[PDB]
Amino acid sequence: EVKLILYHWTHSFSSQKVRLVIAEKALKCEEHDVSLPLSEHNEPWFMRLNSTGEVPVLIHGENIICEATQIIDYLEQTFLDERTPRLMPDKESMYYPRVQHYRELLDSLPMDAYTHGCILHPELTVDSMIPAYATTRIAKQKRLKSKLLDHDNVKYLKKILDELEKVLDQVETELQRRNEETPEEGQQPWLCGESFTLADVSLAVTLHRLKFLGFARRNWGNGKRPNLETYYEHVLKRKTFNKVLGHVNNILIS
Amino acid sequence: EVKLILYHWTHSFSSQKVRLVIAEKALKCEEHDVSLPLSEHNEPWFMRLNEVPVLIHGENIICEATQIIDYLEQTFLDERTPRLMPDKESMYYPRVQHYRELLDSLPMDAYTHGCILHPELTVDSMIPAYATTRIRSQHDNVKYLKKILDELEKVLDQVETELQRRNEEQQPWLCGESFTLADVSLAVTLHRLKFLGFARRNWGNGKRPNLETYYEHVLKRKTFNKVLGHVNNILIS
Repeated sequence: EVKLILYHWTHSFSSQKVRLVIAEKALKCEEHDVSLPLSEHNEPWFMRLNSTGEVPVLIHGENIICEATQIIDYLEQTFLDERTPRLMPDKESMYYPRVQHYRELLDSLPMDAYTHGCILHPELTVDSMIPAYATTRIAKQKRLKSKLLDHDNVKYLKKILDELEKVLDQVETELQRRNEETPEEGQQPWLCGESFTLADVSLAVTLHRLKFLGFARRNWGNGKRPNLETYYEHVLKRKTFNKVLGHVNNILIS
Repeated sequence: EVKLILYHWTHSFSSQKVRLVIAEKALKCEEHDVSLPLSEHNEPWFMRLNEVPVLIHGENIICEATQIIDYLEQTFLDERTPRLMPDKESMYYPRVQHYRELLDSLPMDAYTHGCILHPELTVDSMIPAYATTRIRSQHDNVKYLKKILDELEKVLDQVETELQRRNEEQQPWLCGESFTLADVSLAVTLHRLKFLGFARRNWGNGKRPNLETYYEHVLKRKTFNKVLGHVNNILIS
């Protein structure tokens, strides 16, 4: 009866998680991309990534919910019709702690800082999908001030990239357990078991954004984290992921 | 042609502050009250007071009252548009910001629950008595409420003296001659206190007479009356 209304920036990381959850739950939503093809400074979305989409908002009848995690929690709790896929196991399920654990672990990642780091310090990326010209966009004194900021911001970026690796280690091990427990003839499982969950939305969208930023090759591929690599390949083939997010890394598409 | 869009609950304290700023700044806004006259439990708005408005303006999405209001002040700088804050370097800025922050720190949520839970502490509450009997069958139903009311007295103490300076020095407002964001915070605060039955305990009959005079001036202001004239009326959904 009451309409679902979503205001969002299509390319923002948060909007991607929200819109994928909506698609995975088969919900009808009136979605408003408020982002402009070209800004006041005639920039396209991939030159404005630090400007950032930030905060989507859902309106559902009399409820107003801002921010990705809060919106996703509202959706999972509100749409309980039996036709509606659930992205979370029942709170009494023996699988619930595992799913909740990886959901919070992935949602704790500082994605905004990775993106800012990508643009400010592209020498730490490999095959970033953002053009190099987005990066380009008393004298000893201020010189020294900015030298120090640069030193400080690189130590921060390096610290959180190491933390990302430790998180992706736990994920790789978890996916090894799924690999071990699944026959090569069976349908491939997701992160926490056979059903696609909220932890999968977070992991999937995180990996796709790491790819975009150029922090994929340091973290999987070429023999590194092969289960994670296979997972990402599985993600890209998922019909829902492709329908919702198939073009979001494509800078040719406004 | 950027549209200004507001989703809000009319009777929500935070929405009232936002909508009054919009009118004081003469901004055109597409306002959507999402509240329903009756809940699933057939409660009316005055039973559901325990919200988060959101502005959409072109590409910007702003949640919560204070952020929406700061966004409005920073963005609509056309010279025709009244300003509600003086200037970040002006010497009047720190005074306004201080009272804005002081008022905005009040736990309105606690007072409204307390009004309903412990109506013996109210005088002429506008909430029907049967709300007590329903809420009291089933956040903090404790005597601590009197301490939050005493703390309120101290904030209203501070306001009364600030008003005392203004008249000694057209009627002034709290912080000088022009209507500011601190007046917004104060006017909506007083009006809600009136609604809850905590006006007579805090002003009137010789108590805090500058505050009484201030509240009466607020009620006559065209913008306030046009936007908030009915919000204390339980006959109106």
